[PDB]
Amino acid sequence: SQIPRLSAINDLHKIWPTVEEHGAAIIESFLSLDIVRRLNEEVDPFVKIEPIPAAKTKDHPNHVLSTTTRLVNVLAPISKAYREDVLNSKVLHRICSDAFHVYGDYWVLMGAVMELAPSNPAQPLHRDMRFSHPIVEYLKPDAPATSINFLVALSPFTAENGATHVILGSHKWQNLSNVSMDATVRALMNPGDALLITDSTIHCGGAETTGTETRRLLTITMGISQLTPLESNLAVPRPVIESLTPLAQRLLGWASQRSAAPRDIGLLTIRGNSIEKTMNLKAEQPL
Ligand SMILES: CN1C(=O)c2ccccc2NC(=O)/C1=C/c1ccccc1
Ligand SMILES: O=C(O)CCC(=O)C(=O)O
Ligand SMILES: [Fe+3]
Repeated sequence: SQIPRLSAINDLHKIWPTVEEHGAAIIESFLSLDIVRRLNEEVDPFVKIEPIPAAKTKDHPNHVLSTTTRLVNVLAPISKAYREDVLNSKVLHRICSDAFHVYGDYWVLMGAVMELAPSNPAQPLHRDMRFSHPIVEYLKPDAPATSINFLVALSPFTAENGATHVILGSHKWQNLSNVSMDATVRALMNPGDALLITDSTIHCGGAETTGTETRRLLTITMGISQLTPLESNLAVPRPVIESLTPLAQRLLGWASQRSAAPRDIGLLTIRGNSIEKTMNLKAEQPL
């Protein structure tokens, strides 16, 4: 039983329902090849200078990722394609508003480029959010997903070069005795395709077996605005923030947020007014 594949254009309304049911779906042509190209060029040098996840020079080292993984987050200051095209993706927003309507506004918990070196080993099978948001494990098993992860291929995903594994239906598993690589299927994808999973979908990066290919992806974890992002945009220069759309500003934590409660009193407000209203934050101003 393989991962369902859907078109970004023609099957839009079916995407969230497909993930909510099966725990994963592949969105064909999520990002155009041109956006993929520009993102790659813009992040290239930052990927090259990134040290190992647990570098001794970091004061929040990542001890979980392999030493042959490079992860670069806080992409807005680095990439125009990211902060303009990706952050305003119509497809992304429709899926997120489908997924998160019961809770309220959503934002970016982390947008990162990950590059895996040749012969990168497979990751252990896992659920996301367990090294940053312990609170998630205390949710009732049937609580609607509070975050989802778009894993966008920035280069080809093949079985040979370590394409992600997923276990279909595992977002609903409580008993984990059946977890094994034997239960997985692969996310074979062209650049610009995206694998969409929830925070409960059991998955792992695959083993790079060619010894020569360098696989790269854009992981966009989208989550309800009630949960704190893994990454901060507080240090992004104001001129960059004010070049964004109001929607993109909100996604980066440069706006107040709303819950879905009928008489919502809001998140990140200031004496009854919004961040953007208080700071007189401009939008859509070219650099
Ligand atoms: C540690 N880890 C991340 O760093 C990570 C990376 C990219 C996107 C999301 C993300 N959130 C995690 O929970 C995560 C899981 C994980 C577990 C086991 C093995 C390797 C990763
Ligand atoms: O390498 C992959 O394809 C998946 C990466 C992943 O799941 C993670 O780092 O959390
Ligand atoms: Fe993961």
